Amino acid sequence: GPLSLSVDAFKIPKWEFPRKNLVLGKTLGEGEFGKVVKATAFHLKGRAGYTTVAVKMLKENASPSELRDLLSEFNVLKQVNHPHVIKLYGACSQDGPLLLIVEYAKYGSLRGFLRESRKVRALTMGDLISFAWQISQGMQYLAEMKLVHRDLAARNILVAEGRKMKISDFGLSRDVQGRIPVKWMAIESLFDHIYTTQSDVWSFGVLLWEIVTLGGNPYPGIPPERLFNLLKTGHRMERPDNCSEEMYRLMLQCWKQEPDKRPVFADISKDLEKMMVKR
Amino acid sequence: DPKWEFPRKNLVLGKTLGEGEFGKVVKATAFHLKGRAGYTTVAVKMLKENASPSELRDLLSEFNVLKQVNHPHVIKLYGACSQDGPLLLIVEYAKYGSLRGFLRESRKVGPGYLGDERALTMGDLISFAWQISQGMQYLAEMKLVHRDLAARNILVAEGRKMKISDFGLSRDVYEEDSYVKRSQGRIPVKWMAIESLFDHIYTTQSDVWSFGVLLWEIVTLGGNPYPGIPPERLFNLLKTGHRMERPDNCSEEMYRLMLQCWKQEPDKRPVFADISKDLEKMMVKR
Ligand SMILES: COc1ccc(CN2[C@@H]3C[C@H]2CN(c2ccc(-c4cc(OCC(C)(C)O)cn5ncc(C#N)c45)cn2)C3)cn1
Ligand SMILES: COc1ccc(CN2[C@@H]3C[C@H]2CN(c2ccc(-c4cc(OCC(C)(C)O)cn5ncc(C#N)c45)cn2)C3)cn1
Repeated sequence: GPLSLSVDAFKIPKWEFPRKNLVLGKTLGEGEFGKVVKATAFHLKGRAGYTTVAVKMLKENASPSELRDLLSEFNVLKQVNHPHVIKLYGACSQDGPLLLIVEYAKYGSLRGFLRESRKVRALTMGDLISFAWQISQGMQYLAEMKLVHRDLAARNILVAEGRKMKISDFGLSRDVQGRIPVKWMAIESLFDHIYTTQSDVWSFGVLLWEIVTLGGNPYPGIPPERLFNLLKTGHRMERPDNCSEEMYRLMLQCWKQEPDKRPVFADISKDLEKMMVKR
Repeated sequence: DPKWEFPRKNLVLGKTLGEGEFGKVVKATAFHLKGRAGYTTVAVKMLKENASPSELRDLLSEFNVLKQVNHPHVIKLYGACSQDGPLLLIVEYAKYGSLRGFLRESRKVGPGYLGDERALTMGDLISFAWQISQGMQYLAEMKLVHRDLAARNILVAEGRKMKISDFGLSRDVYEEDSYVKRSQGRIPVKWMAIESLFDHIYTTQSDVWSFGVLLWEIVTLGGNPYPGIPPERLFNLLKTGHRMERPDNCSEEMYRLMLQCWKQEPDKRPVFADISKDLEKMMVKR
């Protein structure tokens, strides 16, 4: 099928890394399907000595969809290059299991970074606006490349050195049933199965809510089965504590029913630029 | 449904029996359940807060299948709470847990594999296989492919009664006697049949392949199939004609049943009625 062709094509030069040069270390995170380990890579892309990386792999009970996701993530990350998108270095496909070598982000996920942090780790409202803007800049680039991310959330933003935001998890991203958690999906994605750049805008609004709440769980105490009816009727998440009126108006605009009425990623970046400079 | 809807006030949730990224099972108790007096100990299948549509569809699909099916070797649905709250499915509590966990316990726990309830013989392992094949024969007659047939999804109830469970991925096959999926499957690669992997075809004969893998797990005492081989390499191995080697606690007759289950051409595989007949003959000769 489609996957057996891809697996054969992937197993078989720019992106192929020698397996002898890679030394895997501790586990950075894990599920039943797959895991990420910290590693070191000798002579990676013409670098001197050892380069610290993260290595994405599958576990022994991996399904076809999980194997397709990893190859899909490889295929997208070849085509993209931006300071706020995760850098693919390459992949081991000739020696053992299929590994993807990506950049190491020292502070981990944005969800974990914010949950570790406290009220205004010292983070200010300017720092939270800065994190939002960096993700909006990365999403502006991806939208220009005709690439819907689909799973845009705080767990999938990585926090690199100098607190530089990195969009990651391109397994479910597509060019232009679903496996995105219901609380981050747009209304047209839920009802009509439509995924556009404007459905990423809705998901960015949820990511903005996570950033302002310091890694809070969206729609708290509401199961995802009930969310079909609530979003249909016009209910949204209320304004959280330590959130401005301008910031909440950006969230409510992201969560409009009609996708045309939502702001584009160029508009979001401009709003956050205006928020920063006025402070 | 009047038959299957249960009052939420009568259900009292307890400790977590198992969990994944998508969903969870908790031990619970149900007051006045299906005309019983007082509290009946049960298991409650539910979703986690980060659940997708496919995971929500799978739970409803499992619920819809368990309404229609009734067998001594299939997990009993008692009911569901589905109105004004999270979707809960009330199933029977199986005291010994999954068959994978039970058999892996019988390595460390005594008296263990010999050759009362923890003391396992080769006859008892043949008995577990037969009960699952009897249940799969019934599901095959109902035009129902299980798809995720594995030792983790067989539950071990009181009196060591085998119960097939995890019907999230199971699909109907009345018309054409096959389920075809355009996109990629969510069944682990090491339990999938060759035509399921390459061609996306799921029939009763693809469950037979998966039963052959379950037979390998049972005889190895909860072993991991294709040990030290990643699932990416399994495309090439199964295509060339490689299969799992004969494990140490396995007869020649029992291994011939596994090799027949793993034939390339699905028509050449045995049906679940034939598998039950082989296990009946193995039992009586021992
Ligand atoms: C399809 O293949 C897959 C799919 C999912 C997975 C792993 N999954 C579970 C949920 C998803 C994503 N997972 C991780 C694990 C580690 C990290 C991670 C964590 C991390 O942590 C730094 C620390 C330890 C907090 O200081 C640094 N870096 N650098 C790059 C990555 C990547 N990728 C990381 C991010 N996500 C955990 C693996 N392969
Ligand atoms: C679609 O929604 C879903 C899908 C899957 C899941 C749960 N998944 C993860 C993998 C799959 C199956 N899971 C479990 C968890 C607990 C048990 C279980 C475990 C169990 O163990 C008793 C013990 C701990 C050995 O004493 C007893 N019972 N009784 C009924 C069930 C059920 N169901 C159990 C079986 N499968 C864990 C939840 N929602």
